[PDB]
Amino acid sequence: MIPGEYHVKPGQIALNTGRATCRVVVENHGDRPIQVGSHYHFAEVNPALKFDRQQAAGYRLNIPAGTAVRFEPGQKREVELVAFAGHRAVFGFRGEVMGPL
Amino acid sequence: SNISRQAYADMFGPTVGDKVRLADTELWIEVEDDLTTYGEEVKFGGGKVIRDGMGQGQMLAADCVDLVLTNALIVDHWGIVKADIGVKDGRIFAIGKAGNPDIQPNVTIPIGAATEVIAAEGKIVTAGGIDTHIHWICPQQAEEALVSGVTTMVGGGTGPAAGTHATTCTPGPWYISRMLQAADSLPVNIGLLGKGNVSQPDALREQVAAGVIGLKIHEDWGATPAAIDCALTVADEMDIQVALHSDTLNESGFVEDTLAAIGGRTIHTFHTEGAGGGHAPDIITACAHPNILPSSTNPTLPYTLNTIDEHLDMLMVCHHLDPDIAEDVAFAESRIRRETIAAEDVLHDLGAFSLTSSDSQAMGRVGEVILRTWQVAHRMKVQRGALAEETGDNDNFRVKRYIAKYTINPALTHGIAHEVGSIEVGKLADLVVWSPAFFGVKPATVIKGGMIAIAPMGDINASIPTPQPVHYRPMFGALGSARHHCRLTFLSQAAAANGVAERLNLRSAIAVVKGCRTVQKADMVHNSLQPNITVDAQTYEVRVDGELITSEPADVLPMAQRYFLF
Amino acid sequence: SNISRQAYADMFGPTVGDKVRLADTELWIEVEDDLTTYGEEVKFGGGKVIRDGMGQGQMLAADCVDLVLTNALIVDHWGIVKADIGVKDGRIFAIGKAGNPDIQPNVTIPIGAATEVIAAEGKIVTAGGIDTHIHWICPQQAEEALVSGVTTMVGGGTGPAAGTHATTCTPGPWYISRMLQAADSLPVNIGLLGKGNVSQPDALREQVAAGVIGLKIHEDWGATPAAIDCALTVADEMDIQVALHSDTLNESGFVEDTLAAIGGRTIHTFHTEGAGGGHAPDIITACAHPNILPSSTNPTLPYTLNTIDEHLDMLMVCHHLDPDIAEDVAFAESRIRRETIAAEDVLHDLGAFSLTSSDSQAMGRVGEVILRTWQVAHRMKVQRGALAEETGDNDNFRVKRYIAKYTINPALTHGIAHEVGSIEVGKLADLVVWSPAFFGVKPATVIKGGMIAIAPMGDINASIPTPQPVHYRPMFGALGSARHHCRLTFLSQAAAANGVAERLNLRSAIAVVKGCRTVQKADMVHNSLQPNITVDAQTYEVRVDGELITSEPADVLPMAQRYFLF
Amino acid sequence: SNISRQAYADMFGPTVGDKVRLADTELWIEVEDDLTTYGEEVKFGGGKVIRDGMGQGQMLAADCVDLVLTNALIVDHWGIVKADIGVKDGRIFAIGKAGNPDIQPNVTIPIGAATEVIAAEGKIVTAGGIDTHIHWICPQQAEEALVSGVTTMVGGGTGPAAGTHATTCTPGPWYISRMLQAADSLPVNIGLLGKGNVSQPDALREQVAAGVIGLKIHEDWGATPAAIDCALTVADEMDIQVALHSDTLNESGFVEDTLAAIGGRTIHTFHTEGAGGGHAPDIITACAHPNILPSSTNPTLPYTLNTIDEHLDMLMVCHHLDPDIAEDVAFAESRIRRETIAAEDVLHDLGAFSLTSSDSQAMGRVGEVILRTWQVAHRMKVQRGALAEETGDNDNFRVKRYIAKYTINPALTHGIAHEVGSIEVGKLADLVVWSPAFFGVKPATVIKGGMIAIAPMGDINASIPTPQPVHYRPMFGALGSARHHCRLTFLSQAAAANGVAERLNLRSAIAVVKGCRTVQKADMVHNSLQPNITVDAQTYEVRVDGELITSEPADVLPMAQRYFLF
Amino acid sequence: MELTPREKDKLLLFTAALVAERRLARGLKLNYPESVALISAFIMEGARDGKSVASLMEEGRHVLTREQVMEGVPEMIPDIQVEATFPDGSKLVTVHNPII
Amino acid sequence: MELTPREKDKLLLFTAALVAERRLARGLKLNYPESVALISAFIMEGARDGKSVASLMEEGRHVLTREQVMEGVPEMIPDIQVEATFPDGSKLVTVHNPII
Ligand code: NI
Ligand code: NI
Ligand code: NI
Ligand code: NI
Ligand code: NI
Ligand code: NI
Repeated sequence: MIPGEYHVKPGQIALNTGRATCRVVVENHGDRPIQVGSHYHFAEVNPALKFDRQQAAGYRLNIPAGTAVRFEPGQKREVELVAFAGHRAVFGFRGEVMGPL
Repeated sequence: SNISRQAYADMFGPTVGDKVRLADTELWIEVEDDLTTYGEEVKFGGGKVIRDGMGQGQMLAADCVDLVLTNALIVDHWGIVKADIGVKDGRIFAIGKAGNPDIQPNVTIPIGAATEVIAAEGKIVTAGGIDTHIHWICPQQAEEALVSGVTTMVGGGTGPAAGTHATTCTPGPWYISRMLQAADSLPVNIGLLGKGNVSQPDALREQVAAGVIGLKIHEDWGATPAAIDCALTVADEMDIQVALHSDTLNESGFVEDTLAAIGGRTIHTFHTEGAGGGHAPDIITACAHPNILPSSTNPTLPYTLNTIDEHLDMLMVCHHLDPDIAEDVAFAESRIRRETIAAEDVLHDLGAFSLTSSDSQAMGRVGEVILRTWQVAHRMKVQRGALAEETGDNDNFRVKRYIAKYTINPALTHGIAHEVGSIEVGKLADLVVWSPAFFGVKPATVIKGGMIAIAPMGDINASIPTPQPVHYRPMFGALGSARHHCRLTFLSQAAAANGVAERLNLRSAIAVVKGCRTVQKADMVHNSLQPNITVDAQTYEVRVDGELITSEPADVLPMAQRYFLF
Repeated sequence: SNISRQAYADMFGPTVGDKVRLADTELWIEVEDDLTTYGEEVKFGGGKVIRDGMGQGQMLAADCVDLVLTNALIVDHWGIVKADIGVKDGRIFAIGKAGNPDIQPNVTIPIGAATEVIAAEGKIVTAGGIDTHIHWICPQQAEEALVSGVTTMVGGGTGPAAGTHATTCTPGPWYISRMLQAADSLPVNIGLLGKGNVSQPDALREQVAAGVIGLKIHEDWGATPAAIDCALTVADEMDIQVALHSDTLNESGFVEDTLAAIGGRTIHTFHTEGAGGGHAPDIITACAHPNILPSSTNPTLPYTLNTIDEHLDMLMVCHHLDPDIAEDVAFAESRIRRETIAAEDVLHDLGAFSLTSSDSQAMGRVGEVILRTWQVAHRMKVQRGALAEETGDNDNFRVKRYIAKYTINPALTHGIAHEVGSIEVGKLADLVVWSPAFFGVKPATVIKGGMIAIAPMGDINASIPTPQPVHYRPMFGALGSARHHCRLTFLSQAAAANGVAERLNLRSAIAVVKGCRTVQKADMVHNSLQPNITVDAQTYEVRVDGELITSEPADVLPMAQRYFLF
Repeated sequence: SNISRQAYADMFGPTVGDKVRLADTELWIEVEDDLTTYGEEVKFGGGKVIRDGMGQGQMLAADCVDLVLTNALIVDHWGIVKADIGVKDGRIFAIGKAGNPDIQPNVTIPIGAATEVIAAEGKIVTAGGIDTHIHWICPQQAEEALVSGVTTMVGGGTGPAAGTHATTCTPGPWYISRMLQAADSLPVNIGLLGKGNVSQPDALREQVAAGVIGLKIHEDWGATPAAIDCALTVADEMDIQVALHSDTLNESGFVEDTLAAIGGRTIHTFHTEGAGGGHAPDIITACAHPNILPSSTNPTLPYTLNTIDEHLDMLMVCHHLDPDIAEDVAFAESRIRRETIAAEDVLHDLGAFSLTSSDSQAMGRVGEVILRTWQVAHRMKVQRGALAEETGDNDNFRVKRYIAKYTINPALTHGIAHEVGSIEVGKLADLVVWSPAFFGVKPATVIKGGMIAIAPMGDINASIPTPQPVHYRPMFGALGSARHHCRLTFLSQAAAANGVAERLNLRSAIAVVKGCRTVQKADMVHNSLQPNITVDAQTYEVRVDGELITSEPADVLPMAQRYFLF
Repeated sequence: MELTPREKDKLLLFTAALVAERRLARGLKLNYPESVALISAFIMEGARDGKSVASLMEEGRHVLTREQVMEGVPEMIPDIQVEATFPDGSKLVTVHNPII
Repeated sequence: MELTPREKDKLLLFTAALVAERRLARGLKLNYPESVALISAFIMEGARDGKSVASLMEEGRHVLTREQVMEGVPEMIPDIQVEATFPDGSKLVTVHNPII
């Protein structure tokens, strides 16, 4: 007996189902580490990250909500992105969009 | 993108089909539904979801909630569901999916710059409890009840005076006025009960016009058929509730004479089992009637090995009887009966008794209404197995039946369910957050009208709020003018109409009771049974349809020695 | 129908001719009269008298009392009597026989639906004490005094500042205004004293108009003949009292020069024995004069084996004297004298000293005014036997003489006896209930203006209010707006006329002082003696009509180690 | 007439040229000047100076001060001087020479009948501290800060909710209104910060109009260039301050991208060293800029042997990282750096960091702002010797540089220096009295707006206020309506103009913030250095003009085990 | 620990009993509050051990005798009452005439 | 003594540990608040002795074992945190999984 214990049903949960996805190769050209959250507008990340920004427009990382991907200096990796939903309106970040799309 | 169910439960709390043990009991709840969109859960913290342009939007304050409880596991009479909860203007705004409609799908709870966050992943959220049998013996009872998860207290008294030690009565306009003024200082919603024992209706109307929301008829002030009839006549005129502690002595008549005096009118029978008071030995038969809303007080819940021993020597001090006189021992064996105490637990499990309450410091424990309710549910699961209404391999229905006893059913009985008693849209945001290991025992956060009122808090000078000693301390929702905005004083319709709040310069928000006369046993959520119950005058055996109703006393209970320092 | 006197006393408390020991002292009181009709006593509880149609009537709230104290044994300056006490609208309504005129004879206190009950059978009830020598060093003194049975505190100060540590002075309009505002938060009635030491009358009139009810002349601010004359001239104009701590140093003159400056005008001499301050060595001779109202402060009461030792090292820390310098040792032997300390006890027994008081945290103990008053009465009974005024085999007269010292006499001295100071019809219901075993030490209930303000209270979560730990906790009469309705702030006539209460937004009930200038030694209840007293300048021996007045120091006292944890 | 300097210092406190050790540190202050006339010092007590016609005059209340602090040794940014201090109408009236102009020369502080006295001979008097990094996690933080010598608290929060545990944000009009109402109950001056993280300016203007005096930009709500630009644009319009906790993750850009987004506008950078949050590893370079007002939070002050060990396991619990995952260990070595923690101490000594603050219960200790400031000054004196600005054989300049960090500099940064922050004429009389042996650790008296608010106080029932146990207890300046008169709630200009105080029925005195946008690094008293600072991206070494800036960790500190029970 | 008000209140009772235990060990005759605290604390520890309410109602009468207390102390204590968490939850123990 | 609120608060923790120490001495299996108080008080005394934070983070895992506590108590305590005045001022000690 463990007080408040869970009995979790075994298996897996599929995340962000039925949404458009794409893969991009990213390289950190900076000299300091960069970490990006699950819901950040990927096209507006730190300019030291080099990738096809046009392909990333309107996308975020396809990872569990509240997790992150870390890029050490000089590190290169392929990430999977998922399209934003709702109104598909982007406000904030580096102020590059500030409206629909 | 996929995540294992074990890793998911650790990050966001359980989802559909996962089960959780309630504290150290044998009760298991199963998540029935989950209102999220997997992958779109909101989480707050460094590098998390709730951030500008992400899980937090650009809306003005009017268009977003003031507070979001993220990833809560709700346990209420209507369901056991995983959802975000939104609070706006001190009230429950929505149960659903929180976030930013600009980038997220299916958002029903908008989060903006004006939104505060409570992280409820891995926690259980319930409505605040409602105790309707308070003796106002001392003001310290309010903090004790609040720490236990009770946010509304209905009762009567003037302090540690003989009348209040025995009865839930605030006698007369002067004391009613003073207690309504004192109520502004306490961090719980309050309604008062007047002294119902009089055979002149104008002496009752005066008390209701002064502000009481009900009248207590207590045998210590003479629970005679004339006084009962008088109080019910006034209650029918003024839409207030009557609470009854009947004639144990059978001085004026037997239980059938009291029931005839009631004449089918709505009434709340306190401590219906009878140890707390009432026609000996058969007041328990009142639960068969459609107009009776029956409650238990808590020392008899559940039946244990030490129950009688404490009760036989409790009555001997309360009434100063002494074991030397034979007629006082015959009186001791008159209110205290193993047979009705053991039957009461089963009648709760079947839904024949509808409410639980304390009887605070007057044969009852103010901080134990919730804890004892769950100990009865545990002992009934162990002895009786699954309820007939139970679906699945879980105790969801038994849990819904028992939570209703200290939340929605006391609210319906006292005409305050339009304001409190459940997690439903438009109701006051009185919410309790529990870690599953401490469910029903020691809450993580107590919210009063949208502000945290009390919580466990560690060393004030520490670098974080978690270092020892951790003990319950009042928060901003319990302070001065913020407290006034976050609590309610309930008044009768007559008192509200007559400007009692303005005359007494009451500072708190005011609410009015209504619907006290139309509520019946069939309206008691999950607890509407009207059994064909009898009590043998000689042996005291309780039977339902000729079948003996009994239970075994516990030697050890959960929610006890594992948790408390003394 | 007959009952034995022993069984009667156990059920209803003692009656005419029965005697009761006060705590663990050698003082015995005898019940002088009983206002009941035997067989018609009111008793509350299960199956008892106070019930609908029986001991409780059908009257509306306007026609019955709000609170009845049943079967009380009253001890007050006017008698030691058994009676019921009725309270209505926060004031004493009647001393008499309670019940229902419909079925009972000789009822003068009607009990109805609007009446609360306090069971006083077997208890002693007294008025609340009045301490007139408070230094407002900290607000915690109010709860300490209230727990001891003191319900009115008159004094001065601004907190723990040098001026207040030494003197009962609230200096100037700004601090007077702030302290009147702070007074709303304290559960005792309060009146403030201003700084009386100035030779320009307008600087005094300003303070009285701001709200003080008196002026303290203290030697630490210069107790010169010009300042004394100035303060008394203003007091005569504005009907306020002057309290005096005279020139110990004899810098401006000797005791006869101070008495000439007073010029027969009414004045309250604080700590008249002189250890607390005053012309060395003969300030005690002031009690011979008709215009002087003399009080004692409490560390010299009664004279004990440890009195000097604590006092000789008390003065050495208070004034930072040090035992190495001979001129400071000559100053130590100047305020501290075995001869005047021993004489003071006898002068209290003879009625030459009229009041007792604390001198709170400034050579006095705030929670010990009452306890030390009774210890002096006990030590005087033991040493001197019966008083000349004593009738019967009891100490009733000595008890009436001593209770007056901390109840009615301070009230008359400060012009507040129209509101408080005794159990008399129309006065504020500030009452203290005592079990005889704890009389003068630890009260059972303290009532402020008709509401219980503080009481011993057991475990909040317990099934009854009696389980351990039992300790004093504030009740509803001490909370917020109910506290404001149940306490008084006393103002001068000038301040009340000028709208000080409205300007400062004072929330409590207001009362005005009057009759400060016309009170004289002959008005001191049971304590009006003007002895022909002399003090030898060399030996310090006190003589009355040439006879040496002395007493022996106690090695052990009652009301001490049997009762206190430390 | 002559007196030895040793006897003079014992009677009146030190004078010109005498030195005093601060607590158990190696810091010595030297009295620079003394405003008295030798022989004319005012002293209060039995037979002393402040008496009618002597040191006390005949003036009316309008012509004398309400309170005099006699013979104080003032330590403030402008000097270390011996003087009397006069307080009138809750404000500082004069620093000078007190007494009676009728008989004494050079009197600038008149003492009359309306004057109270605080004896400050042998004590150090300072302004009350100002902590600008408060997380309103619980109300108990106010008493803890007040006891430590902090009288103004600026911060944000709603109680123990996830948002407040992480950030100093009071989100939205509803919570801002409730917290302003709760602020009336606390005995400190308060200003609130709103949630600054939004890219729509109207969502910020709404919060400022509701009453906040600043906006916090925190990375946990997304510290992006768009949100920073938005908050600064609104701050420039509404004359409020912005506080920044920058993007540690470098998610949106590096430190140079954040600095470009700021665009030379005024901003307060919290925990500029970076352990408390900010661009890893180089947020510390922000102190080079003229528009940046940089503060430290306190767990990194000073650098000690246990600093890292507590910090490495502090971040692991705060963000739930765990030492098993390599990417979380790389994140742990990202905010926690020996190199920047050691450099921060030196940058304080050089005046490159201008303020100290707590970060209360959110990587900071609310009762330790003052104590840790002095421990850094001590460790810097020990390691670095005398400052280049130092004159004489004393540490006067280092003391002035460090006291400014928690008094005047936070006041200038937050636009409240017209009301508080220093001992200057016209400012609110928030003063702290210290015995030199307990300087910076345990104050003797804390004065709020002219009334003592909290102080150590001995046994309430004792004959004097000094007997054990002595512990801090609230005084009259912390009670009800007197508290309201003695504290300030700061509002924005927009909120004051819109009648927020009248709408919310705020009871305390109100003050308005101004001058938030025009303050720059050059305005920071004694702490205006803009060093040419660099941080090596690989090794984290801090250099100023290519020279390594480092310090050694302490194994033992003063103001620690000699003073505290735990 | 998440101490509730009632748990903190019982710490006060435990501390008062420590004062009494030390004085009884010195050979002093105990006074009224010392005697109440000592007997009450004994009962709370008996509940923690898992003794029954009926056993403690009897055992509580044998903690102190008339020879170990001051004159009049037995008559000042007609009963002692205390609640504690037994294995089966909170219960009230009433000890009648505890000092004989 | 001039006790601050934080010093008085730590007296409560010390007293709760005295309750637990006496029960452990009787041979009882400790519950949740008793276990937290006992381990926390040990850490405060280690700080007073002048032990390092790193030493106490390890030593705190050896005060109580799974056999000395009630069923489920180790799982109810994933960590214990307490601050105390070390020779170098206040520091936080976090003990991970203290009961094994
Ligand atoms: Ni009842
Ligand atoms: Ni009841
Ligand atoms: Ni005096
Ligand atoms: Ni005095
Ligand atoms: Ni931060
Ligand atoms: Ni912070």
